[PDB]
Amino acid sequence: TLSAEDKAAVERSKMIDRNLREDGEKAAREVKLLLLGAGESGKNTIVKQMKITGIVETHFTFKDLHFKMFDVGAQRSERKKWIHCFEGVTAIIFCVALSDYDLNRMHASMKLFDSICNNKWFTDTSIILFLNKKDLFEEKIKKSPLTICYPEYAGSNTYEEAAAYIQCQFEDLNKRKDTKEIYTHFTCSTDTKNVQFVFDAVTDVIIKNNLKDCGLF
Amino acid sequence: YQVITSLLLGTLIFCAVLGNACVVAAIALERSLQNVANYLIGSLAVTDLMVSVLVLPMAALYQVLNKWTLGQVTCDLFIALDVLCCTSSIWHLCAIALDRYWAITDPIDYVNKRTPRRAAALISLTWLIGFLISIPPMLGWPDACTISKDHGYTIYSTFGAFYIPLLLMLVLYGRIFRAARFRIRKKNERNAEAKRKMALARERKTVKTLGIIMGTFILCWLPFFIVALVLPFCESSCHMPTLLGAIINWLGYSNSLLNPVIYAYFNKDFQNAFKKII
Amino acid sequence: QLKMEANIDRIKVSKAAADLMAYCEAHAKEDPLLTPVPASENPFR
Amino acid sequence: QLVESGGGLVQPGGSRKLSCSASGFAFSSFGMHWVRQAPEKGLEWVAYISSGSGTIYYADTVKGRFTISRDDPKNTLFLQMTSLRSEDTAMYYCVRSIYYYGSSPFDFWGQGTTLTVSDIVMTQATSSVPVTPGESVSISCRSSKSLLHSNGNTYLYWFLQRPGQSPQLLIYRMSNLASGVPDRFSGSGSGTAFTLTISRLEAEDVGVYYCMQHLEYPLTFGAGTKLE
Amino acid sequence: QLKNQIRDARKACADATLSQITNNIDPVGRIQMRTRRTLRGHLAKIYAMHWGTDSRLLVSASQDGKLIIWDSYTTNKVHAIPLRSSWVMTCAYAPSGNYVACGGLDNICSIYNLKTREGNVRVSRELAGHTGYLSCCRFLDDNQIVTSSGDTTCALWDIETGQQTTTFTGHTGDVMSLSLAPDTRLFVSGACDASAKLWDVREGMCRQTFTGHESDINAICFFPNGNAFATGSDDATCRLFDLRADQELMTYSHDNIICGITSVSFSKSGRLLLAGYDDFNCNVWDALKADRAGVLAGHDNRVSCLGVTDDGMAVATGSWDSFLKIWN
Ligand SMILES: CC(C)CCC[C@@H](C)[C@H]1CC[C@H]2[C@@H]3CC=C4C[C@@H](O)CC[C@]4(C)[C@H]3CC[C@]12C
Ligand SMILES: CC(C)CCC[C@@H](C)[C@H]1CC[C@H]2[C@@H]3CC=C4C[C@@H](O)CC[C@]4(C)[C@H]3CC[C@]12C
Ligand SMILES: CC(C)CCC[C@@H](C)[C@H]1CC[C@H]2[C@@H]3CC=C4C[C@@H](O)CC[C@]4(C)[C@H]3CC[C@]12C
Ligand SMILES: CC(C)CCC[C@@H](C)[C@H]1CC[C@H]2[C@@H]3CC=C4C[C@@H](O)CC[C@]4(C)[C@H]3CC[C@]12C
Ligand SMILES: CC(C)CCC[C@@H](C)[C@H]1CC[C@H]2[C@@H]3CC=C4C[C@@H](O)CC[C@]4(C)[C@H]3CC[C@]12C
Ligand SMILES: CCCCCCCCCCCCCCCC(=O)O
Ligand SMILES: CNC[C@@H]1OCCc2ccsc21
Repeated sequence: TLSAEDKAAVERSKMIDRNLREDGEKAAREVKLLLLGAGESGKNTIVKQMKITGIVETHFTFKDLHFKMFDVGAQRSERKKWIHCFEGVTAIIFCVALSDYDLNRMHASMKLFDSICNNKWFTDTSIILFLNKKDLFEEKIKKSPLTICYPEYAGSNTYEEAAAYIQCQFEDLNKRKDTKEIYTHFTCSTDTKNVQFVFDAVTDVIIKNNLKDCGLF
Repeated sequence: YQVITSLLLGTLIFCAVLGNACVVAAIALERSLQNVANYLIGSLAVTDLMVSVLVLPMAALYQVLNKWTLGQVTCDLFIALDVLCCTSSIWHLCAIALDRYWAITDPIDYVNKRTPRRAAALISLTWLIGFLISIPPMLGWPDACTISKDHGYTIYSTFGAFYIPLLLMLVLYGRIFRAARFRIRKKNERNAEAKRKMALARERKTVKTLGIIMGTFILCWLPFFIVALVLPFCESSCHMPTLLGAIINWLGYSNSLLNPVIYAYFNKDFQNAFKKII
Repeated sequence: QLKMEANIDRIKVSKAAADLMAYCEAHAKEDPLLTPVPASENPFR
Repeated sequence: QLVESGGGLVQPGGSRKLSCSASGFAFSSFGMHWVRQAPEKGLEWVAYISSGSGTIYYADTVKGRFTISRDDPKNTLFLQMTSLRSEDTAMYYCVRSIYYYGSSPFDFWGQGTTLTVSDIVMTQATSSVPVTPGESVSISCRSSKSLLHSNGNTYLYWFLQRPGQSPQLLIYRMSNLASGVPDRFSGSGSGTAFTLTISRLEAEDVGVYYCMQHLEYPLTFGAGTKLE
Repeated sequence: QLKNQIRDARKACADATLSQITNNIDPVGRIQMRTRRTLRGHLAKIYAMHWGTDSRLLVSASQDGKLIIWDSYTTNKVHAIPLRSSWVMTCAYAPSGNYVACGGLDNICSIYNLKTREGNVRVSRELAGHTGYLSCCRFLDDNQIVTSSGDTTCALWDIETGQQTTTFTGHTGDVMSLSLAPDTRLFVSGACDASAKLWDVREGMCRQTFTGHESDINAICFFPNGNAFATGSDDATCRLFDLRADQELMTYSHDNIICGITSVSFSKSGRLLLAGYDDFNCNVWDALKADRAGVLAGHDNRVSCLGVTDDGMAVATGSWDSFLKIWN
């Protein structure tokens, strides 16, 4: 750095560093969420009401908070070979359809939930669980019993009992309750409800992380 | 007599310097400890280090010799440094409390608007308060060193250095206690029992942490500032022994040792960093 | 693919090891990491 | 492309703002120079402003009188000229220049605008060199100070100014050939003496060849050698 | 059935191990490389890096949405290219130095033009056609590039046309790494099915299949003479295969190494094999005797990429720590 144009190169490098720092500051103010769930789980309606060829990125703002939602379910490639890329996301959004007694498919969703929740990268990451398509589930339960999916289910064939049973089966899969929490929501047609639940869950996550940092949690 | 007291004071000063230097070095060695909260903690550690380097040795010398031998100019310099650095340390504690309150009650501000400029501004404010409280005695005021006994100035300095920060810390940490309590309280009976046990454990942790912080603050500083407030107004009858006065004064100074212990060595991130470095 | 992989001409392992050793020895002087390159011509010191 | 405007008749002791509208490239990334040329004399570097305007340099003969500034959003470069003397009369060019490892500064030159107010010394041996197409020609240059830097770069530049055209970079750092320059041109030399060799010269090579050093900030030029 | 024939032929040609033949040559000794340069400026985990053929410039891609081009000698940033998708998992540097490429969880491969007349790096072309994340990419010319993806296939692309001239198929799982031969007429790929295959670029079909790893092969590298390559997989061992012998020659493992390899590289002479680990350490191996010559312990999170200059002068090691260290 002792010649005329070896100093202009250093100035260019300093400008590049300035721009990189600015971009990094800009990107640290955006809440990053990972969206998971089977294809028939209703992720499409969830994304549509948020906004209203591999990874799909969705940006939406709710009450001064910028969310970035990464829909990774578009690619069939091996999951353990890229899931670590999403280490550090604020929360994971998991979509499940309560009408999944066709293929059961509820078993596959439960296996995926167990795999994701107890992953070593997501030890601290909380999960925002959405139990979608409750109306068709209410039609199905009248048509067919839940015993077709849960033979051990001894309760009555009603919305409340079956829905509570499904929620308990999903929340029982996390082996590290001391570290993370699961926020369960039965998705409603009203669009605002889902975004409000996501905002509430993320706000609680941030507050509890701060409380942990202060030593109060 | 002089030997034991000199050894004890030397040990105290050495431990203070070592701890504060370790905190400052750790904040610079590891990249995982560089953030706004850790910037505030490091600034507090630097202030405590400067206390231990500039104020504590002269005070210990005065105490062992039982008399001031460095003259009036050095006496004024020592008083100014002592007041400035102690006030800065107290207000650093206050600024850490304010930062924690904002982080715990305002998450949108935490995500969008929290930047290291916040830490810089808070440190600047703490040092500004210290300078404002330390200047008067050198401007608008030989065998012993003693701070001004003027009633107006003692009230001003005590209220600006301890009682105001004491009140603000109490208020802010009460609000933090309420917030933490609200967040904690917000064939399945086994899981309900487990949840209740976890919530009770977290509440006990909250109480223990707030107790440690506030109790260390109070035990270290409250006796000294109570004595400072009451003595000038009632010197005619408050003939307290020199032993008790020295014990109280060195309780005040000892906060420099305990501040790192509470804010860095008890911090999980800091101790993990220390293990990594060693 | 095994139909073609099974009919490939192969050599002895000893010959392969000898060839690797020969290449390593011939270009030994040309490896700055292997040899202690002096700071005069090292572009990073 | 760079288009300059602002020249014309000026009374002595006046002022004038020269502007260059830059289009077709990332103006914000390029450092910009002003290079002038008296009506019948060689090139003279005037001023330099870096990318982001962090660094500004001036010729000793213009410092204090000339001011250089940028308008990145509008991609316009300005030169404020005050207390203009008679010797300021010259065609003013705006020269593109980007500095990073392996770049080619001074690659693109503007068309210039005429103003009329009504140090490493580098010498070029010859003024005129008669020649006909197909011959091999060598242009020689010499510098008072060694242009070879500790890092190995010899900061010599060769520019060709065809009759009625603005200079175009031929060679940068004494060896490298600017993009679009025919392979006829090759540069060589060492230390304080350099040469430019043209093989199988064609009719388009007729012009004046200027040498320039970029070792130090004054950016001295040569007298210019003409081929005809 | 032919599996038995292949195994029989391999055991028939196996007479003496590489270790025994190499017992006659002296050991390398301690290799104490020290960090000469620390390239900092990435604000996220670095996932790949590549050297320029001039052995001075290098490109590193990270998941902060930027891949930077460094002047390794002075640590200056020549370029900083923003990415449309921040999930870049790989990067490459053209042999001519005119272009760079990258890809990731977006199944496309983006090629950038560094020598644009406009003074800024532009996306020369986006290559689409893979149905899985892009694991690796390597230029052959300024017009040809070979890429591998979690689609379980590799493909050769004609950048000018933008369509894949040849598609390489045969892997049973995600293809994680790829390495061109010195002459760029053959290349090898490592996949999550714990096998490596040698492909003929001209013919477009597999020549040989090498097995022996117990887990996904994360990294692969060609021996400098082009007649051997070294693989690094999750079973915490590197392995050296010979194309002509179609066999394993030597495995580079140690008891206290219990984590997988993410990168592999050779020194100019081929005597040293360097490999990055999830133990955020790079272990230098005496390629001929399997002894660990040294350790480049200077990273904190994980060594995800490393490469040796064509000059052989230095080795750079990127990491999830977000720093690149140049050792020499
Ligand atoms: C836990 C630590 C950090 C704080 C509590 C102990 C502190 C306050 C103790 C330890 C040693 C003590 C000193 C030891 C000796 C003497 C001499 C005596 O004539 C007056 C008190 C004085 C000067 C003591 C003051 C208080 C002191 C400094
Ligand atoms: C006061 C002087 C004269 C003598 C003692 C000085 C040093 C050794 C003292 C002062 C403050 C002390 C610390 C104060 C509080 C605690 C927390 C407790 O859970 C473990 C011990 C620990 C960490 C103490 C260790 C010893 C300590 C560092
Ligand atoms: C009066 C006595 C106690 C000396 C006090 C010296 C203090 C002010 C010194 C000691 C160590 C120093 C720090 C050491 C390293 C760095 C990292 C650098 O990127 C910014 C400055 C910073 C953060 C320094 C600030 C000043 C510092 C805190
Ligand atoms: C991320 C970038 C912006 C770093 C910002 C660091 C700022 C917020 C902090 C870190 C440590 C701080 C310093 C620590 C020590 C002292 C010594 C004191 O006598 C004056 C203030 C001063 C000098 C502080 C000023 C503010 C400071 C430099
Ligand atoms: C200067 C030195 C001597 C002062 C030391 C005072 C410290 C050690 C005292 C003051 C306040 C005390 C705390 C007050 C209240 C609680 C809550 C209780 O559920 C557990 C004990 C705990 C957490 C105490 C531990 C000891 C404590 C932190
Ligand atoms: C008695 C006075 C003690 C003062 C102690 C100050 C200790 C300062 C240590 C500075 C370490 C700097 C490490 C820089 C590492 C990096 O490159 O990020
Ligand atoms: C223990 N020394 C503290 C110092 O002693 C003089 C008065 C005063 C006011 C704030 S701090 C302080």
